Amino acid sequence: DPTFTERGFSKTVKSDLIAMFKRHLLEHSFFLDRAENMGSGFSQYVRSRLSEMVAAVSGESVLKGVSTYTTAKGGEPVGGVFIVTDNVLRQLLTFLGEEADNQIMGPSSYASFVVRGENLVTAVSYGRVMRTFEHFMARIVDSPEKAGSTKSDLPAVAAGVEDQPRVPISAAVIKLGNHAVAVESLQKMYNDTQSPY
Amino acid sequence: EGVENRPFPYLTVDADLLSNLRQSAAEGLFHSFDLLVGKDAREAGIKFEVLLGVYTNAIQYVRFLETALAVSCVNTEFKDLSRMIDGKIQFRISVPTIAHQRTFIVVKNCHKHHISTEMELSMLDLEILHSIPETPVEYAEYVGAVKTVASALQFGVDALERGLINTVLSVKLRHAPPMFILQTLADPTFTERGFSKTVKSDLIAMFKRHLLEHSFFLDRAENMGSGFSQYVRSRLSEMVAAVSGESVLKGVSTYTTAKGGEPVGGVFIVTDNVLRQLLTFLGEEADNQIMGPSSYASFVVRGENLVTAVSYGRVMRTFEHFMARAGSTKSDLPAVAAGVEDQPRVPISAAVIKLGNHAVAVESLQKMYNDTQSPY
Amino acid sequence: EGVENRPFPYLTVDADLLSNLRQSAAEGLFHSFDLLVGKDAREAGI
Amino acid sequence: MDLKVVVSLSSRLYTDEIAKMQQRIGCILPLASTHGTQNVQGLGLGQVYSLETVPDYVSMYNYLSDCTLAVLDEVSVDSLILTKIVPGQTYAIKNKYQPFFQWHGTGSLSVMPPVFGREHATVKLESNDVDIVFPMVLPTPIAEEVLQKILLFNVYSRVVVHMHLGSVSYLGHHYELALPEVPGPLGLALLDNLSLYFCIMVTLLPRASMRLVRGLIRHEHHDLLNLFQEMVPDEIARIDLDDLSVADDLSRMRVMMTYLQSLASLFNLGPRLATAAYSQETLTATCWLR
Amino acid sequence: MDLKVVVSLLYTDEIAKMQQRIGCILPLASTHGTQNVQGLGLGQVYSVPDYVSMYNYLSDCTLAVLDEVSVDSLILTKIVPGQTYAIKNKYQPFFQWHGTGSLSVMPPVFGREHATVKLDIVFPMVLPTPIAEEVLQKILLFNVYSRVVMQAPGNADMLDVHMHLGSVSYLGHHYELALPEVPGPLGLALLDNLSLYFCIMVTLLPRASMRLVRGLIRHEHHDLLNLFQEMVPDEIARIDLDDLSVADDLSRMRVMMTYLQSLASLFNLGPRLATAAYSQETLTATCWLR
Amino acid sequence: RRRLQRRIAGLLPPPARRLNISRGSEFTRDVRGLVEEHAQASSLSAAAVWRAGLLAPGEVAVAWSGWRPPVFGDFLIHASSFNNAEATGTPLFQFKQSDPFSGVDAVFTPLSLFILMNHGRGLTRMANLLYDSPATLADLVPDFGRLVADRRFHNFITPVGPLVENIKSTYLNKITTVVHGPVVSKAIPRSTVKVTVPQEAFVDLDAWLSQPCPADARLYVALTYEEAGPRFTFFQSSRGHCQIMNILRIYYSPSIMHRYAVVQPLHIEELTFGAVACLGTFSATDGWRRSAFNYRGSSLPVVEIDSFYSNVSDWEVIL
Amino acid sequence: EVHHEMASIDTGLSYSSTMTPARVAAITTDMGIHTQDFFSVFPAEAFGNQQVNDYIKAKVGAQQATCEIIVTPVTADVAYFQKSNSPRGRAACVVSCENYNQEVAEGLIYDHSRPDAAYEYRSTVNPWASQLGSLGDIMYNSSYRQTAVPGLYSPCRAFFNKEELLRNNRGLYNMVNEYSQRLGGHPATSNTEVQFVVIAGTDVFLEQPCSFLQEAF
Amino acid sequence: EVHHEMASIDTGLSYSSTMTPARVAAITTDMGIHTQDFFSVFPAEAFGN
Repeated sequence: DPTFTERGFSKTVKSDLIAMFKRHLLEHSFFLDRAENMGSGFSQYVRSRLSEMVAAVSGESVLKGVSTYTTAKGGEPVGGVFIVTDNVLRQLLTFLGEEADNQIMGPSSYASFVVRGENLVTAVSYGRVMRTFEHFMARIVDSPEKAGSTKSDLPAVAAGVEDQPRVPISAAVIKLGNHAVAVESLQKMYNDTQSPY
Repeated sequence: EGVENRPFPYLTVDADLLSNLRQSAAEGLFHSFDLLVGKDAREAGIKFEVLLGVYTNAIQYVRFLETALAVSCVNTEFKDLSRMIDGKIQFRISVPTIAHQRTFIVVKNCHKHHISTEMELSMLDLEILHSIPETPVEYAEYVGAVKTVASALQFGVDALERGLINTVLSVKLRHAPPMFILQTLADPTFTERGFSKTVKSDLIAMFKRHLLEHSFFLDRAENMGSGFSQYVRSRLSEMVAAVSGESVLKGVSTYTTAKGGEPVGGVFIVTDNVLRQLLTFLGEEADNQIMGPSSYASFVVRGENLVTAVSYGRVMRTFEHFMARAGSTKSDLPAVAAGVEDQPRVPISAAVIKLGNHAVAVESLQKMYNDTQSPY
Repeated sequence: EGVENRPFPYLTVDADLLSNLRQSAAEGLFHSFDLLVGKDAREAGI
Repeated sequence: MDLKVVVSLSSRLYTDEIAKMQQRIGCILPLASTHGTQNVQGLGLGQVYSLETVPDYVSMYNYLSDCTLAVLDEVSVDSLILTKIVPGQTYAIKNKYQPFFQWHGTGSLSVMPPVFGREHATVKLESNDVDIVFPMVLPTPIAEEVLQKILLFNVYSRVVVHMHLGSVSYLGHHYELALPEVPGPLGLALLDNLSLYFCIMVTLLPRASMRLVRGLIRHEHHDLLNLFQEMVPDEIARIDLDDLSVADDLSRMRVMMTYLQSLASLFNLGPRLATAAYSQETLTATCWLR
Repeated sequence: MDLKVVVSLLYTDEIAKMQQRIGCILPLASTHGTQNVQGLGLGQVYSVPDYVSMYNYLSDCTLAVLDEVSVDSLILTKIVPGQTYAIKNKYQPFFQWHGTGSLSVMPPVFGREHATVKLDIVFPMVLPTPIAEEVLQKILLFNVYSRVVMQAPGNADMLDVHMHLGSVSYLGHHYELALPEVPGPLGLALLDNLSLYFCIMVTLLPRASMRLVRGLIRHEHHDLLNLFQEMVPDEIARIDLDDLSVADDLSRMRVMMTYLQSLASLFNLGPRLATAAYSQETLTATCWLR
Repeated sequence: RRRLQRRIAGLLPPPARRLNISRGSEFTRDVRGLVEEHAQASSLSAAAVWRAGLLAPGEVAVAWSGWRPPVFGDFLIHASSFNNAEATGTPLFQFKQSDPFSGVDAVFTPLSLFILMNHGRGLTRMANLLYDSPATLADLVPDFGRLVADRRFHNFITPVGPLVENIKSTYLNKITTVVHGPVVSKAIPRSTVKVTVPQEAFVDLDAWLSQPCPADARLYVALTYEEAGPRFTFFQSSRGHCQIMNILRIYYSPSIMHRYAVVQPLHIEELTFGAVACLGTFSATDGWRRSAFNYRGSSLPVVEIDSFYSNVSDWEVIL
Repeated sequence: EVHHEMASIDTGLSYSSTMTPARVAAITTDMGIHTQDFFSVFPAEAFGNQQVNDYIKAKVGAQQATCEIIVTPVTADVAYFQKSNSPRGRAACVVSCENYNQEVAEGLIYDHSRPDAAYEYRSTVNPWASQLGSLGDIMYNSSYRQTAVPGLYSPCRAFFNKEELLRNNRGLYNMVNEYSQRLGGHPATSNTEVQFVVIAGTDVFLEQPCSFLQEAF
Repeated sequence: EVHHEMASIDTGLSYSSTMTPARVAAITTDMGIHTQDFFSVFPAEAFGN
């Protein structure tokens, strides 16, 4: 929330943020149990707090231009993913009414970023390899004056992740306003292995 | 001791340089050398540091008409504001009489605003900018220097544009009385006497009444159960009716709702979290596009004006309409819109809500202000 | 620090990275960073 | 180079202040910053010389020397254009100072805190509810005369003659100047440094010259001597008993001439202006910052 | 900008005499294009000799190196504080210059006939600053010591003030001087008034210092130093009068402050010219105005 | 008389003060002609020299601008009296030798000038690391102790400002220093130069006091006489010289009575408590960024006054 | 430097813009009790003796929300403190006296021959903060606050000063838009350790209905 | 002021360059007798009287 972190972190705002930390610990933590004694308005409370957890994440990935992992039925990008224990997952699915989807598209195999040949030369000689060497050549010794912008270089930030086959992936999807987060509980993975989730 | 061993492609030159070496390298004939015997006599393993790409933010220009704040302010590109010391507007308002005449000639004055930041440039990237390269390392230096200077110039005009939005927000906040005064003063049941003493005392009582009952409505929007949506609509609608729309530029078509011929008639400026809350209490919005002007209007000084401007000032807005001078509303209407008409009507992405017959647009500026590390 | 200041073809993405930035760097969220004000904001020489 | 600073007024301006300020065009004004646009606060000496009854002239000198200098030429409503003064540039400075000081040919100007009353060089800007005072500019000999008259009033406060000290005299006109009673610890600090210099002078003052001046007043009489009223001072009697020796006289002068440069440079407070080619028909001069 | 000044007027020996000094400087009258003979250096002031008026005249007008001498003109460039120049040590009192030494211009105390050209043109002396202040002291003490032995023969001796005054010393350079051994009393000599100022200020320094300490010590403590340095003077200058007519005391104080400031501005040598890299093989030096 | 029109055409145009730009990404030729300041160093071709325009009178123009050309004083010093690992941006001090015909001067950087003070009685660790023997510096001044003893050391040393280029010769080192002007290097990549002064020798005078901010805050040097050996401190301030003498007297107020208590002033020349000199001005906003200075072993803290404008003055005595 | 000028001009006759407070993000003042010392307000003033003066000055501890003290008798009923009123024991209303004059405004705000504006039956509640020479003006009015440090934010100064009492009694539209467009009611600071008062305009952003209404909660 | 840079680097590991003295031309100091004096080398030291 930028409205407290706007001033510049003097003494008299951190001594306020510590009291705000304590007030959010005393009241708003452990929010699944405040919904069971809520009575009737539990779905609104849980759907508020999940969206509040989402929007308070500065999710500015530099790879946010990569159109990976969209939802299957609609076509919206899946921005963000939840991880829960399996005991709370059914209560989350019943409290949030029903899923809007049962599968999401995504990359089928890992993108291959390999050492190319000019990369191999600078690998042997100095030992320092960049990501996209031919792209650096195109931006330096071919057209350096070309002012590259967001529509111009969006293939270069997506190292092959964008053209690879999109298979479905079975995962529960919920909808929080315009953002569509997909929930998953991998507790089945651990309980057959006797390690603590 | 000052020498690596990576498996270089070693050129196999056939000099007799092998001879008389170890007695020489025992004395340190060379200044930097590292003897490798045994298991160190190997082309070493390839080790490298991976540079996973460089990244930056393309600073987008936030054009002054690309934000919906310019529905609050129509504008005319005036190419010579340096030579305008003063601008006034005369209002002749005629008050009719009612059986059981008056004229309000009010004067309004303009006030100028100066804004200025300071970009900065080193003397290196001007002298290497004027000079010409011939080797491609100098060409690579030159394109970097012209990128820096172009970045500084585009930064300068972009900072000036953000300053224009800042000045607009400041001048709108300066002519902004609070809610708890214009909630009552707009209600004409208390200007009906004529502002004598005791009705003024009841007005300052009603200020205190509205302060502890109607201020901070959005905090009372959480404890009212499921009665929050109608409460928010009922507060913002009477805020809409609390402001005088009696303006002489209301006759022209500045901004439309981009889906009908509905005028938008207002703008809400909120923060980020207030916007994220309001678009959830007011449900689905109406639209996500607003038709508005693509460019500023233009008002130059032609020669029939320019003769007065060089003689003794007093340059009129519309000398042609003055030199043609009955009058009606629709005859005087195009002289009011002095260039705001026939703009090619480029849409503007901004959220619009609906309060009865007004389709008010509501937008947040934090995406602009909090990229400058300045408090909203 | 470990920051290299050599010029680069800085790829431009559209994500607004700078949400509460200068307060973060004056608090030192980043491991290692360089504040360049004014004259040093150019591409350094090769 | 472009040196234009426009100062934005936070409110409007009434017509009487417009008429008053357009008379005050070409005078030297101080500024808070050196940036592009500034507001009405920080302009003028009125922030440190407030609407009060006890002045402080040396802190005004400090505020003048610390900040930059400018000249006001174009003034209108809501806005008035200033032109900065930076070392390396030349300017034209007009003579619009109402105590009408006739300027010498090619002398040197000096800025000055307003000694001729607060109300003399002041525009009341009640529209922005603040006050702008105009710092006086007058030539360097009159500057040193005013300054030493100020310090002599500050040191003869504790003794008593008043009209013969707190009123300057010029070829053009004699003037009166406003006198406080205490300049605070900064004026006392100026007197501190002055007495420091002075007591080390009278430690290291040469004794050949006293032996000259005793026989010189008893032999000759001049305008440079008639202030003694043909009477030898008592320390001339109790000092010239000693013999006259060359070596310690040279060793005294070799430090005396070092100290007097510092004693001159301590009176360099306030920015100085070495101008050139003043004309008595245009009332302006080609000036630059020294 | 444009820097040349063409002045209008010679014959072959005049051509050779002016050609001898084509690297020296002299002041002008104005910064215009064409001028006359009378507007050239030190002509209208030095022909009774008096030092303080000539130093005031040298700080008054600007300065100029000369470049070429024709039959009827002298091509010369005035110096501006912007850019740098190249001048020469072509003066008959030869003071050897050094690297990064500040050069001064004093009016000629070394006699008319050395630094002149008989047509008139009088060139000022150029010489470095420690030599300048030391020759100032060693001409001033020579003046007062000559006046004393003209008054009283038993106070000093003539050879007593030539073992220590006829020679200046700077980095091993042990030069001599042309001291005027017959000044003549009642003024009428060069530097006759500067000694007459120095004696009056050294006479009024006790009346100043004691009055200042007694007036500053009542303001109890801004600083301890005004009473801390009460022990370093002798007690003879301490107990002098503590009582006089404050009209007379104030007049004496005002005259001593004015003469002190004028003398301290004169002991600062005037237009200080700064060198960068002197070359004795070429007798030239990079120089610019400061 | 029509040729005078062409002459006034060749003489008229000033540097561009205003420019009504429209957009930033266009990069018009007119705004380039505003921002293009001519260079000083170019490759050696007559067309390349003509585009660089170095043959123009006084200031550079392709066939005035508020900018000053710098001067470059040259010095010669013995190779042991200087360390070639000195920084580029460091101020220097000339000591005038006593021979009448000299040729070879004697320059002291403050690191070297420190060991003229310490020997005879961190920072001193580095000053003994670089200049290892004081005996190689104790002789460039012939009579140091007598000259301190009569307190005429300050009028023998004139500051020459910062260093630029050190051609590392074998025996007689030739250095170039800027006595006056914009301090900028003579290199083929013309890199910026920042004047450095060691941190322990340099106390701020602004934050020592702990609204009027000008642009040019000056840098002052100060030699002071202590009975524990004289010291060279440096001072940053945004005040006038009238203010600098008073606030320096108040700053040195303990040391004056320290010297008064330990050594009584028996003669008349000990009373001079050192002097000051303006070394010049710089930018008051971006001033005095800290940095580090490595020799092969150690690291002293050091300030970096960046983009300095050198201007020496004489000595004004502190008292 | 990039310069830009623009000249706006108001077109609607009445008010064309409203500011409404909506939410309370953080009560930043750390609202407790910490009264400031008068000995930093008046460091010069002292009693006759020195040692008893230093004894008291050491006993109270005279060396982040600032309270002040108005002295009142014990006979004030709690009903005056129950309703939100003016803290000086007198209903300091701004409009039941006439506008653009000084006689009847000073009569309603300081004279006690007319009763209180709120209650029908009493002149005041306390006579130590409502008289023309009370304790409240001798603490906080600017006419007797000379040789006091500016830059302290004594909060009770806004409930007493005469300049605000004349500034509010202009025309009501003039009062409200000069309240909005100029934020100078000599207010507090924003984020400092102790509350200073602000000097430079359009830098920090604060308004107060306290100087608009002269009441308190 | 012109400038020119050259960058040498030795591409032979051993000595690649030698220098003899070939012939004498003149012995420009005479192998004579003029001894130095310590009164100029050490002028500071002196005797009792």
